[PDB]
Amino acid sequence: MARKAGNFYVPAEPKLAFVIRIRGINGVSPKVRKVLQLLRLRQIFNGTFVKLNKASINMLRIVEPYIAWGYPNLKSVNELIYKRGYGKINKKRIALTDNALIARSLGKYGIICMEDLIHEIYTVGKRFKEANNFLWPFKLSSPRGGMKKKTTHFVEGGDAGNREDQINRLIRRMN
Amino acid sequence: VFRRFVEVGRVAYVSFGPHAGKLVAIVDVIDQNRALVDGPCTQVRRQAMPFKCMQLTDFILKFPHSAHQKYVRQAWQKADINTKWAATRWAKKIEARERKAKMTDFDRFKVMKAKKMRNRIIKNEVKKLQKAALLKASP
Amino acid sequence: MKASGTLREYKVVGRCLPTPKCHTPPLYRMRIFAPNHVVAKSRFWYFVSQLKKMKKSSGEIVYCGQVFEKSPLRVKNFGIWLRYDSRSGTHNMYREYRDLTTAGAVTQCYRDMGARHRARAHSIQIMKVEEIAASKCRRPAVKQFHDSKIKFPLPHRVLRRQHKPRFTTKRPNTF
Amino acid sequence: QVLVLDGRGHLLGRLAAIVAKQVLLGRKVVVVRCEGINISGNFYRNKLKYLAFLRKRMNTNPSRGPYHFRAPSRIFWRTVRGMLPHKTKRGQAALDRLKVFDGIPPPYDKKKRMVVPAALKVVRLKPTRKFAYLGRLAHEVGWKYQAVTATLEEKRKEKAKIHYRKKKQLMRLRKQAEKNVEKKIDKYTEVLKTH
RNA sequence: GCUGCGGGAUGAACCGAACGCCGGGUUAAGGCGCCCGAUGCCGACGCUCAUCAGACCCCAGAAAAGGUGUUGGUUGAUAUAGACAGCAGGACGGUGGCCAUGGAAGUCGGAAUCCGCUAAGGAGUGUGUAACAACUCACCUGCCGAAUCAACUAGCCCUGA
Ligand SMILES: [Mg+2]
Ligand SMILES: [Mg+2]
Ligand SMILES: [Mg+2]
Ligand SMILES: [Mg+2]
Ligand SMILES: [Mg+2]
Ligand SMILES: [Mg+2]
Ligand SMILES: [Mg+2]
Ligand SMILES: [Mg+2]
Ligand SMILES: [Mg+2]
Ligand SMILES: [Mg+2]
Ligand SMILES: [Mg+2]
Ligand SMILES: [Mg+2]
Ligand SMILES: [Mg+2]
Repeated sequence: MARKAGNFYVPAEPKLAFVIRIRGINGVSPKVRKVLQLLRLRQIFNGTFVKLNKASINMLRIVEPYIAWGYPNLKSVNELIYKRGYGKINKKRIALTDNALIARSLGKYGIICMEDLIHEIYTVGKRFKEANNFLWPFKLSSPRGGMKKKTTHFVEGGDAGNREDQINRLIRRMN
Repeated sequence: VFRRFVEVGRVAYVSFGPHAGKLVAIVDVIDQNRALVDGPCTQVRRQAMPFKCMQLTDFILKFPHSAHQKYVRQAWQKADINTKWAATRWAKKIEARERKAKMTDFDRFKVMKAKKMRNRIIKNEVKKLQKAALLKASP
Repeated sequence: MKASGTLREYKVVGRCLPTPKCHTPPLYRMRIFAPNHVVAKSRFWYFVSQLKKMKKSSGEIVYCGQVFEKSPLRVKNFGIWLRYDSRSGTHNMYREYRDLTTAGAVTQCYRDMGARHRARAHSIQIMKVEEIAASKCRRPAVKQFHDSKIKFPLPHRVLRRQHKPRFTTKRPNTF
Repeated sequence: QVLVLDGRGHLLGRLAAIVAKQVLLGRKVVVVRCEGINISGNFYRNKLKYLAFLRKRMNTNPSRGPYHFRAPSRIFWRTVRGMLPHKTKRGQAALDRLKVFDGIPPPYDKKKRMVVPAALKVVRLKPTRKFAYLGRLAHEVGWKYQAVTATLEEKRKEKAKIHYRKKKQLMRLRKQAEKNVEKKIDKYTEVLKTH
């Protein structure tokens, strides 16, 4: 609608990011270690969905040398929910495998099914926190083609930083 | 010595690369390593390919400098590169290599039995010719 | 930057945030050569933070677009302006490159500066890229490639490293 | 089985790399004409490095310790020793499989010699750079057998000419036989299926 | 320390990564001429010849300075109103100017600094005479013929070592 009028256009900055942890365990400052504990990245190659916010971006700026975070696509959300969908009841993470588990545990908010779960993770609604707490942190394998140096940011041809659409390529390599 | 050289308006074979076995034609040299090549009728698109990627031939064309695809095609059809290229031994060598790649086991059996028959006849004739050479050189 | 592979040209426009002290920001525009758009956006923030009172937090990028070549099928001449940082002190530089496209010419510029002057992607700041025509090239290399009916053979052309068998009765000739 | 390699126009490190890789697999390789193996760089530098290699010796007893061969075949054999794991019974068996000769032995006069294209001077070196000859280096330092090896080399070159003239005569005779008639019935099959 | 494992040949601290027993796949740190698993890609661009080449954080060696050895780069200056080089010729008069006496008569020395002929002469760039003399240069002209010169700068290599 804007290029016909000759004007530019900017889309909305998305409110949902995916965070994979890249670096290891030992040799880690407590200032970033506590943020990784709050982002549920206690091991290496685990990922979470983060509701983007000023507080969340100022969290991620502390742990930029340790994570790779980006804007996941619809199938980037969908393959992570289908293929490696693990939830938790109280303890004891169980693979989803049926709509009855989600309808029994998480479905108190009209979110009883996996279509509802994918909709709530992708389009960040008013009940995103319950879905993010229900989802176990996604254990992911090492990528196929490899990684780029793991220490410099993606601006410097590295891995530890923001890439904003290339995390879709990263999740097609890893997942 | 140095019968061939790159030139504005020379057809060239392509040995290595994604367009192998396809003739291109040099339009102009960019800088020392790559030349803007073009293909009017050899199913290859106008691009820049390296000199070590291409292979020089002997036939030349009267291209103007940086002419259109239309003028390249007109000079190609005026020079008649396709029939004259089929009517040489080098394309017969490439065609024989392709036919050896496209052999089968029954074809190899026929080649081997014809090979046995020809080599027996050649061996008998070489024996007869050296016997005749000794009979000629004996007086 | 990394300058990995061939480079790409991006038109990036960016402005400040709309503030009640001063609305309608001037919406500046730059031409960034970068391997992808994320590095283009970051290098845009770098140059505009050098030039004017701008940063990533108090500003935004309106549009970041790929700039395709106006004539890829034409062998053209490009003058590149350089602000490279050497070991002792930084220096300005004018270079000339005969190549097809602008992104390929700037790619050859990065590769050639890294070859001769040991300049990384950290130190090279492309000031301006401009297509120049014939009879304006300052350089003798591009001036001697300016030849109609140009002739040269390829003497001593050796190739096919072990594509042939490693052990043969041949003794391979050149040209 | 056996891989009889030429040495005329090859490089020391490249030929040693290819021989030391192909001798661990079991192919019994023999490098003949070892006096003609070229070495890149300047000849003064090559003999200076070889003089430093001679200077490296044990001071308490030079016999019990560093041995320094002067013959070029043993130079190449030491070059392949320094690349194979000769302190174990894999590289030791590989050096037992490897045979090296200066000049050309009488079985290798008859057997055909191979030429490695990956180790050639023309393929690997720029033609305006300096080089050396390992036989020239060996005659300059130690190996006093250039005048005998060159004489026997000229003798076998004369033998190779007097064999090649007969071979070319027989090739002319068999191509006269191929020029003759009544062989084309099989050629109708053969030219179609790759003459 | 209290800690194995993969690289750094070898290693307490380095770089990844932390350890129940195994199979399959993948990867980091690192590497793909042979040891020693992997570039045996018809890999791309350019630099380097080193008579002590060079080869990966800690890490196991080196500086100030110099190079008409090559490669870029900046600032300038010349040139058909025929330049830079080369070969040849001119290179004066006032005036052996002036302070100087052992001498300066352009040439140890201090201050200066103009005109005529002009094709051009600088009260003179150097060699030489104790000085007087000869030679050469700034500048000009004869032949040739279109690109040339100067000062800085940084990459490899060399001397310094
Ligand atoms: Mg660490
Ligand atoms: Mg793989
Ligand atoms: Mg890596
Ligand atoms: Mg670190
Ligand atoms: Mg203790
Ligand atoms: Mg502890
Ligand atoms: Mg180790
Ligand atoms: Mg070490
Ligand atoms: Mg395993
Ligand atoms: Mg191997
Ligand atoms: Mg020490
Ligand atoms: Mg220099
Ligand atoms: Mg040095």
